[PDB]
Formats: sequence, structure tokens, C-alpha cells
Amino acid sequence: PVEVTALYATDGCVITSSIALPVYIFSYTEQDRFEESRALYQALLGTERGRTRPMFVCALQDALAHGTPLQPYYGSAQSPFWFLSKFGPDEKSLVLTTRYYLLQAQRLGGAGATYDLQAIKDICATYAIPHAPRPDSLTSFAAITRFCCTSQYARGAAAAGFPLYVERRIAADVRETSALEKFITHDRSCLRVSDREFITYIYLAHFECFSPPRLATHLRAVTTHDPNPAASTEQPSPLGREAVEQFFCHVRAQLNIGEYVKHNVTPRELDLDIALKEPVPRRLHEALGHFRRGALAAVQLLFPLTMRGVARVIQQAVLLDRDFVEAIGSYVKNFLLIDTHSLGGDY
Amino acid sequence: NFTSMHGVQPILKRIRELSQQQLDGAQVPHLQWFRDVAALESPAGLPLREFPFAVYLITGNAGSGKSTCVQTINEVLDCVVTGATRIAAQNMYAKLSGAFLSRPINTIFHEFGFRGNHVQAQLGQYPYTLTSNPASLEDLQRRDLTYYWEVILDLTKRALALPAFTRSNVIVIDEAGLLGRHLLTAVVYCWWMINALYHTPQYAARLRPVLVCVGSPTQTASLENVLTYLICNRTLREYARLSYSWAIFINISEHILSALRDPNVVIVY
Repeated sequence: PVEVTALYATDGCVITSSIALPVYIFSYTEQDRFEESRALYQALLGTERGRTRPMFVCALQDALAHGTPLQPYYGSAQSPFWFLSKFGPDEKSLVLTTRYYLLQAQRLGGAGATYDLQAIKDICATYAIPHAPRPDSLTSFAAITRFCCTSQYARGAAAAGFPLYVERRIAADVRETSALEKFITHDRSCLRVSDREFITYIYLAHFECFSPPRLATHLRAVTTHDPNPAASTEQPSPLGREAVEQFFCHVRAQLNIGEYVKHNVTPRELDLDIALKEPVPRRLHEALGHFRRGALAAVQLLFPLTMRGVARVIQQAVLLDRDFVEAIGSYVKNFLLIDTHSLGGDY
Repeated sequence: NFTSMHGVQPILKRIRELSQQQLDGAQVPHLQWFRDVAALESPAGLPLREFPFAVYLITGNAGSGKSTCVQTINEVLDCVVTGATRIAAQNMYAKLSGAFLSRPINTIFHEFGFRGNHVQAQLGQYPYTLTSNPASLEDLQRRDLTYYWEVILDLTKRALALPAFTRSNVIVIDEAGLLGRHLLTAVVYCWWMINALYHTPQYAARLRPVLVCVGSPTQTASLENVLTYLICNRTLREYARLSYSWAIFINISEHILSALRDPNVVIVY
């Protein structure tokens, strides 16, 4: 037969004598992957981390439609209330999340192999596949086994497509947060602003950029309605677009070079350094043009050792512009562009 | 939880990287040194011996995700979760058992052998003076042992005449701000005790003890604890590579300002 894995269970006192030398089994490239995974279907907890370890190896198909016992570590004390509470009261969670977390995550690898159980439940919550009505509280492993083996979620397209949906959900979320955190690390590394203003900038960025409305919009855009990846109903998530275009306008305009000079600079009246990651494949001219714009704005503001002061102000004004950043900063390790009648003040 | 779920993954990556690094033969301590130390009574026979170790700091305001990060680390990585206090261990058990399975969590004191007769030990009895500056970590551990010498010596005496430190090498110490700085070295030393005394398979594997100190250094002020002694001391800042092994969970503190200024420490929202 095909190579499958099972999670042992028993109503009474799961121990070695019950293991003997009956069982209660309740958990039995892309296009091709879900095709074969559907073709498979029809219509003990312990760490070696490895969430489950096999006990032994060994008519069987009927045990997956009735949950009949098949007559001849740390999961020796499993409880039905345990499983019901820990894997949610929701049937879809109780089947899919259990199957993926205990069995599929390790055997299939990927990013989801490292996410904890609550992350898997959060992914499965927005796995809104249609709910086929169930014709028929759970008290023992027999009841939960009858509930899971006859479940619509333990057979066919849903069980075939859950792990791929997992991978795709982590991919989308990580890509969004990665772009936003790359910008955050950019503006973090070299911004030489006062302490309280730096702290409030970090707070406002990470909070208002990830306010509950944007998270709700992202989750709704990531909601699926068909287990088929080919027939996936996911929509383009606007989270990154909103976070970058819609709100850094306000932050950059408010927390700008004009206010910085007007407050933190007291006048009493320029060599570019590049840290290379990889060569840039028009970009250079655009970057120099935006550098020129930033320097010109700083010069206009400053003109209604002093060389160090003017270089520092030029560097700050060049950082505060977005065009120069999108032009060159994606390619540079660090952003100390400039090596450092009296421009004075605290620093 | 919506974004911490993704921000916490590099924390697990770095902890796994730390937990995997092996030590050279010249770096792993040998039981002959420890027996020689036991055979003496005064610190006069303690040379410039080094105890390699690694530390992972996780700081932040009051419960802004540090406990949940400990939960995720326990649920994914092989860590021996401990507590600074009895209440800390009870809180950690309450957090973990409500989600997944963790064995009964003991205090790090209970882990390394701290017992009742250890309470009455005269702490700070023998004198020490720093030799040079920046003080070599071999001198730092020497001083930490000297400050805590009675307890260390009684531990060694008991050890000569199943410890959980054989289980793994990543030890999660919650509320690490409540622990004295000297205890830090003791824990590492205590770790080696077990891994030297029982000839543990990690000893044959040349594995190094890794600490995951989770707490707020702001809540404790001297009238310098482990978190503060690691953030401030230049020697530990250099040896531990703390710039690349540090997490801050955020919802004057010049120290945490400099932490946020450092680009290479992870901050989780």
C-alpha cells in the first residue's frame, strides 16, 4: 500500500501493556501535488522538535470511515478534553490543525514546520472553506475518532490543500513584514535624531502601520474559499501598499528636514560613501538627482567644525527623502553616506 | 500575536544557531581541574580557567510578548525552562500548560543544586580584586566564583559524593533581572558540573551551554543583575556577540535606547 502514518490512541490507560509487544487511529509540483494528494483520498506524542514519535509498524480502509479499533514517549496521558480544548472546538480546526501540526509539518517541512500550534490555528481560522452540513460534545476517544474519521475535512480536496495554503499564508505574511521591516531597519540604522523623537517614530511606525483595520484587510484578502490552489480565491493583499504609500507620507512629512532644522539646529551667523552588497543593474542618475534635491532643500533651509555640522545636516536631509532611499538604499549595507557662523546645538 | 508570530521566527533561528556551535578540544573543561579545585578549600588554587557559554537576551516592557516568546521557544526548540523564583516558575507553567505540554518547571536554583543549607552561606566572604582592564572573562568567572565560593564548593562536594542539564543545553531563565550577576557564572559552571560529572553525551559532543535570559533589566536597580551585567560589561558584550543575539519586545533607559540604536538586534511587535 501507500506509505501513511497514524497517531495512536486508546480509551483506557494508554501504556506499554496496551501496546502489548486496541489502536484508535483518528489521523490517517503544485498542480501535480494536490492532484496526487487527492488521489490518495476518496469520497504517540513524544519528542526524539519531533512532535510525534512512532511506536511500531505493521481491512484498514474501513477504520477511516467508522473509526473501528484494529485489534492485534510523552503522549501516554492524552485526554479527549485535552484534544477538544487544545485543538479548538471548531471541527475544521480539530481535524486539519491536528493533522498538520502533529504529522504533516515535520514530514513535509517548509516554513510551517517552525510555527507553533497557535500560529497554525490562526492560519486555519482564515481557511474559510465551505462548511458542508454535518448530520450528527465529545466524551472519549471513540467519539472524537468517529467525529474526525467521518469529517468532511479529513478527506479529499481540503486535506490535500491545507499544507499548501499554510505555506502560501506564511509566504505572504513574511514577504509583507519583510519589506516593511527592511524600510524600518533603513530608517533605524543612521537616523541621528533626539531620543524621545526616535522612540516615538519607532512606536508610531510599528503601531499605525499595523493598525487593526489594515490587519483585518490583509486577513480578508488572504481568506480562501476553495482548497484547490488552482481555484484559490485569495486576493492581492494591500497591506504593504497601504503601509508604504498611505502612511509614510504623513510620517515623512511630519517627522521632515524643515522641522528638524527649525528645532534641533541653532546657527550662529560632503563626500559620498557606499557600502556595496551587489552591483546595481538610470538608477545611479536617479539616485544622484534625488541626493541633489535633498541637499538643495537642506541648503535652502540652512540659508534663509561647521563642515561637520553642514555634512551632518546634508546626510540627515538626504536620508529623510524617500526617492533617494528607493533608488539606492536597497543596495547598500549601511547608510553612512558622508564622512563627518557656527552651526551648533545638542546632537 | 498577529505580527509577533512572524517576528519571533528569527529568534528561533538565532537560538538554534547558537545551540549548534561546537567547541574545540582546548575549550571544553575537563573533570581533572574540577576535582583539583574540590581537593582545595581556598580560592588560592583557581587559575585563569575559561568556561565557554552563550547567552540570548530578551527584554522589553511588562509582558509585551516575552512570555509568549518563551512559550513558542519551548514549543518548537529543545529548551529546559527554568525560573528565577518559585512564582516565576508557577507563572511559566500557567502560560505553557494552558496551550501545550511542558514537564513540571523547576527554578534555576533548584536546577543547579541550590538547597536549604545554601541559604545561610556567607556570600561575599572572601576578597577579590580585578587584575587588568578590560577584565578577561577568565578573571570575571574567577571573581564570580570567589564571591559565591561557599555554595560552589558545597555543590562540588555533593557532586563528588537524573539532573536536567543532561537533557539539553538551552536553558530558559525567565525574570533574569531578579538573578544576581554572579549566579550567571555559577549556572554555567553548574552546567559543566553535570556535563563533566556524568560524562554526558553533550560532553562527548563538545556542546556549549546556552542561556536564554528573559526579563526586564529596568525593573531591578542596585542599591547590577545578569541582564545589566551582560548589557553593560564590555568583555561580555564582546565575547557573547550580544549585538546579534538580542531581542526586544515592545508594545530614560539610555541602555535600551542604545539597544534600539544598534541595527542588529531584533525588535518584535
